[PDB]
Amino acid sequence: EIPVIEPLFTKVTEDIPGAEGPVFDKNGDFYIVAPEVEVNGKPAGEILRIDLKTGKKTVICKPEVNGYGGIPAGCQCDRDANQLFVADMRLGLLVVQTDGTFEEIAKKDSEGRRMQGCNDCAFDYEGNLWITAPAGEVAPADYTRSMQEKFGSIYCFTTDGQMIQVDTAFQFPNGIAVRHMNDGRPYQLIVAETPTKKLWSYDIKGPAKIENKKVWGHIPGTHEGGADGMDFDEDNNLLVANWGSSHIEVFGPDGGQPKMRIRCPFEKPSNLHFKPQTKTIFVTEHENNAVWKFEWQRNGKKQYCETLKFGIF
Ligand SMILES: [Ca+2]
Ligand SMILES: [Ca+2]
Repeated sequence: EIPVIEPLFTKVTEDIPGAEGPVFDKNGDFYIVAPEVEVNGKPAGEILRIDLKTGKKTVICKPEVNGYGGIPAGCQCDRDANQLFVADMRLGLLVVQTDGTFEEIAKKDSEGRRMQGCNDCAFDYEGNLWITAPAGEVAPADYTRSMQEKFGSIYCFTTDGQMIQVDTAFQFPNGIAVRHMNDGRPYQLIVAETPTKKLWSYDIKGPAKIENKKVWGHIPGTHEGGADGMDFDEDNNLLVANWGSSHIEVFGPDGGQPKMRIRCPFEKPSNLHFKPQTKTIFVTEHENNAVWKFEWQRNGKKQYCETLKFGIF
C-alpha cells in the first residue's frame, strides 16, 4: 500500500520529439532537448529554448560533427559560466553556449578508449560531472545502445578536465543524481538502470572515486521501460520518472521501495527539473512529446549552477 497523489499538471509546450533534458540556466531561461528529430532518416537532434510565457520554441543549436548529427538527451548548467553541458547519444559530451555555438568535449577517455554516447549527467557540488553512457561508441562508429547487452558505462568528467570511465557493464544506465551531505559534500551517486527496474548507488570518496556498489531501490511495474530521469527535492527525497508506468516514483533518502507515487496524465515521463527556488517541477514526456509542470510539496535541491563559488558559508 503506497500512497498516490494526483496533482494538477499544466501543459507548457508540445511537438518536441523525444522531449528530454529540461534545464534552467543562470538567467532563469528554460531549455530542453529533442533527441529524436530526424532529417532524411539521419539524426538531427536539437537543443531548444522555451519561452515560459507563450510556450514558443526556439532552436538554438543543432549539434553536428563532421557530418554526423547528434542525439542530445540530457543537460546540466555550469556554475562559473552560463553554458550547458549536454549528454549526446551520438556525440558524447558537449558544451553548448547560449548563442548556439558548441564544442565536443572528448572523443576518448583517460585510458585512450573511444568515448561512448551519453544520455544524462549530474554535477556534484565540487564541480565534477557524473555521466551515464548507455550508447556504444560515438560517431562515426555505428550507433548502438545497451538495451539488451550490458555495455553501458558511467563517466566522471573532473574539474581538471579528465574524462574517466568509473564503471561499466550496465544495461542502459539512464538517469543519474548526486546526494550530498548537509555540509555540501558529495556522498552518494545514484544511477538508474532502466530495463532492470533497478536504481544503483555508490559511495563517493572523491573525484571519479566511487565504491560499494549497491542495489539502492526497486522501480515498480512489469511494463517495458523503467526509471529514466531524476532529481532530489530539498529534503533529499528522490523523484524518479518511471517511463511506461504513468507515474513518478518518490523515494526516501534511504531508498528501497517508493514511499509515494505521483500519477501523471500520460504514460511516458522521461525527465524532470525544478524551477530554481520554487516547488514547480517541469516534466518531459514521450507519449505526447511535450513539457508539463506541476507543484510539488516543497522546493527542489539546489543544482550546482545555483551555488556560489565565492560565498562565505
Ligand atoms: Ca534519459
Ligand atoms: Ca533534471
